[PDB]
Amino acid sequence: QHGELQYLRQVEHIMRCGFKKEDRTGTGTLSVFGMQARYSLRDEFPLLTTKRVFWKGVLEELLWFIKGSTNAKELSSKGVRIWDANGSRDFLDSLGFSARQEGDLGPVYGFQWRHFGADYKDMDSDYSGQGVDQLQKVIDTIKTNPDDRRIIMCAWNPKDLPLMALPPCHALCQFYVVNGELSCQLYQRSGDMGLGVPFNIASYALLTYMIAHITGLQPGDFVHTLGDAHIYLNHIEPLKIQLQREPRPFPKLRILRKVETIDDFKVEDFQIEGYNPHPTI
Amino acid sequence: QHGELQYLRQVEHIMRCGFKKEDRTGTGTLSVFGMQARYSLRDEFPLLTTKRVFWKGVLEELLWFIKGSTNAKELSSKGVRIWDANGSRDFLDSLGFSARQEGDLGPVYGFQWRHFGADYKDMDSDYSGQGVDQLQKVIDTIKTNPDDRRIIMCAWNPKDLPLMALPPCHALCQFYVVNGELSCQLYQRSGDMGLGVPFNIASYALLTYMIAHITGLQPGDFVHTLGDAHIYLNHIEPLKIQLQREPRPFPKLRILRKVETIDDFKVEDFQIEGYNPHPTI
Ligand SMILES: Cc1nc(=O)c2cc(CN(C)c3ccc(C(=O)N[C@@H](CCC(=O)O)C(=O)O)s3)ccc2[nH]1
Ligand SMILES: Cc1nc(=O)c2cc(CN(C)c3ccc(C(=O)N[C@@H](CCC(=O)O)C(=O)O)s3)ccc2[nH]1
Ligand SMILES: O=c1ccn([C@H]2C[C@H](O)[C@@H](COP(=O)(O)O)O2)c(=O)[nH]1
Ligand SMILES: O=c1ccn([C@H]2C[C@H](O)[C@@H](COP(=O)(O)O)O2)c(=O)[nH]1
Repeated sequence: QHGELQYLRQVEHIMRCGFKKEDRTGTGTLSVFGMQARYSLRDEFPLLTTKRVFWKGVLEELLWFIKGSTNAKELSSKGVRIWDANGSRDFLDSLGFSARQEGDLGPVYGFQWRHFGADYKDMDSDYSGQGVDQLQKVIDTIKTNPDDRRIIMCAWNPKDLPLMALPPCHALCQFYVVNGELSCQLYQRSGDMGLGVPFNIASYALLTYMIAHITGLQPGDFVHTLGDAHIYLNHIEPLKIQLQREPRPFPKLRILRKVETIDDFKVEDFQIEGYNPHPTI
Repeated sequence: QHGELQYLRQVEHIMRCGFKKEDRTGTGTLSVFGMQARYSLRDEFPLLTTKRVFWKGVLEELLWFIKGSTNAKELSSKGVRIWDANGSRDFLDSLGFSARQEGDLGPVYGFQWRHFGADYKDMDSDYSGQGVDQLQKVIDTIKTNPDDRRIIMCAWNPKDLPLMALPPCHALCQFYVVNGELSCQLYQRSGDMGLGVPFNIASYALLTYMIAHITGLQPGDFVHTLGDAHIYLNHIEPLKIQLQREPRPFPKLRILRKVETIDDFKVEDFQIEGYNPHPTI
């Protein structure tokens, strides 16, 4: 019945039927290919309870995406340092970007969502009016023709791939509308069930809530589709303890004011109610 | 359990729990959002048996994709009329392509696989060395680094969308490797369960077999993920008759010769074995 049981079953499935694989760095993982879960967004927000999810991070990262920013320093100054390692001088130099400034992640998510097709110079350049604004295109389509089957937002850009500090995990997401409800399916090519995935679920569940607010629709379902679903070997024991835990009722997300555009959203507009996560592992 | 039961249950689920939504054609559909199925490619080929599928069509269409052709007449000259209507004078005029010559479908599938990012002129143009050859990249990645989690081939191009006579249904596909087996996951944003889906399943299964042959691996699984899965109202009755029939064993696909490249593949290299379907409806 509870939505979190689906995630727990997926983690259990990988431990149960996964194959021993390897990484880019070489650490070792248990992996399964092709998984799908469906989380209900009706009167509840999917922020996992068996293990704490960095809420401030998902909120600040998404507002940073919408802003169209590719500067990691703009997210770091907000207290969210999850992209700092990829924007460092050392990492950018190992990829061959020496003339590039520090913090410049290349044409990642934000740039693809707002300026698809545009030529990328640097993080400080003005890209207004350049490229295809997929985000606004999504919102407008939901407002004009909700039955459309092409309401898609793609971050996977083969042409811009060599320039990105890190290739997109969330390659593509599609929206759907029935009975005044807004659903969303995410295609995640690679997902770490131990840390990344629970953060990813929350992020896109928030995106769906945001767009539903602007279009006057109600949040429906969130279909999470995975490509390479893995669990790192050094996390087998902690996750074993997490599987034994009983899920607490999912919290509730509340938007405190009526906003017209997606750009007008602020941290103060969001309120999480009833989030009681289990201790640390 | 037979692999075709997954497809049949999916059709049953859409008639039972689906929603009466609308279409761009305005013909009316029964729709569901977010489905997934897994078809084993180990010593068998997922060519549906409860209804005869046009094998010549899926074979000729795929070699047409690989060739990079966007000329519908180039496919028609082989007895495969599947894209004739999309390339006809009346259809091209209605979309606003009055200057385009017959058969010019625009930057469709084949162009996106071989020349992503290239500026399209027309079907009789030379695009050699232009764009990103995604197909070649996938093959080279599987050979030199099989554990990679970015083995993706994307046909969804927001920039080229308004130029396409036929919008991409199979928007993205990913490849995966374990135990010397190649698996593929396809993200179909829109799929007509009555006609298109059975054809699409065979198409990418064949592609997996093709790439697996060149890379020296064995065909693994074909994961089919759907977005807007639908059934047209006029297809309800003939599908009710298909649900009644019992699945016969899947045929086997045999590659008659050792081919080095994806471009060296020809029709004479393939032969379907043991295909005994039910009378076409
Ligand atoms: C091996 C590996 N697995 C991952 O899932 C992963 C994910 C990201 C990006 N991502 C989408 C993240 C989600 C959550 C995060 C995290 O760092 N949570 C911490 C906060 C760290 C800080 O405050 O600096 C936490 O849970 O406390 S990071 C970057 C490297 C990775 N590396
Ligand atoms: C409403 C609609 N649904 C679809 O799925 C669809 C698919 C295509 C492209 N496609 C993926 C197709 C696969 C097979 C096909 C077909 O017409 N088969 C015929 C033979 C005609 C020929 O000789 O080419 C048959 O089964 O009799 S059409 C074109 C228009 C569509 N229109
Ligand atoms: O939002 C994100 C970002 C990263 N990762 C994890 C998944 C992989 O373990 C790793 C990225 O490695 P590649 O898939 O790019 O090889 O980071 C996620 O799960 N979610
Ligand atoms: O490979 C294909 C090509 C087309 N279609 C069908 C299903 C859709 O109903 C239709 C395309 O219409 P849109 O989804 O683009 O609106 O063609 C498929 O199912 N598979």
